[PDB]
Amino acid sequence: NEQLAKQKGCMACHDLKAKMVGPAYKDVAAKFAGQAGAEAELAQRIKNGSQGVWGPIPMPPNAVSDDEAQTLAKWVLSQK
Amino acid sequence: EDPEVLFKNKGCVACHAIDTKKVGPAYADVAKKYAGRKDAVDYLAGKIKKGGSGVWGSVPAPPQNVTDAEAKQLAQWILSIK
Ligand code: HEC
Ligand code: HEC
Repeated sequence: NEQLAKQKGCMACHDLKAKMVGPAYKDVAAKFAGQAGAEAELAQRIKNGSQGVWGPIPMPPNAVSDDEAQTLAKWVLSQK
Repeated sequence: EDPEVLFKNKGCVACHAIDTKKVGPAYADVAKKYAGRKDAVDYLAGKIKKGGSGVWGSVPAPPQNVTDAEAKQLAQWILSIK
């Protein structure tokens, strides 16, 4: 069971559920830390889509305003 | 709006987590690979205890400090996950 697996250290290297289709936000934030233009860039990619950065599967556009996109971009980039 | 809320209501949550993936396969993916295979528990219990590499990548799994009975219990649990 989960408790035994936690106890024995297994969860340091394993999760229960498969990786999600897109990149983890801590990885996105770390890639862009200290990079000029990152909030703009990500806002654009959240709004308009992205492929080829993290894998073969595209992110489709999301229907967000330049405000919702900026908000989310800032929050993503703060994940540490 | 709060970002943790937009994360939820625009569907971002469906595709992104905060934390990075761990190095080994997810237990639900193990369960899927080995489903219906007669000797899967015994195979996994040995791997769990002794470690090994090559099945999921080049990264070797280290041996673990489990009894053979605990290794079997963990095997059975992992296979259970759907
Ligand atoms: C705590 C006792 C556990 C348990 C229950 C499991 N592990 Fe690991 N694991 C790691 C890596 C890199 C792999 C891939 C190895 C390969 O490519 O062959 C695995 C694999 C597994 C499996 C699947 C084995 C298979 O042959 O299909 C299973 C069932 C599994 N593990 C269970 C990495 C690690 C660790 C990194 C330091 C640690 C700790 C553990 N695993 C611990 C456990
Ligand atoms: C709801 C509005 C969101 C927000 C805030 C983000 N996503 Fe996604 N996303 C997905 C996939 C597969 C990728 C990788 C694409 C590639 O490999 O190029 C991404 C990528 C991202 C990023 C990083 C972009 C960059 O240029 O590095 C960011 C910040 C991001 N997303 C945020 C997959 C999906 C989804 C699957 C259907 C959905 C829904 C979302 N993402 C939604 C959002």
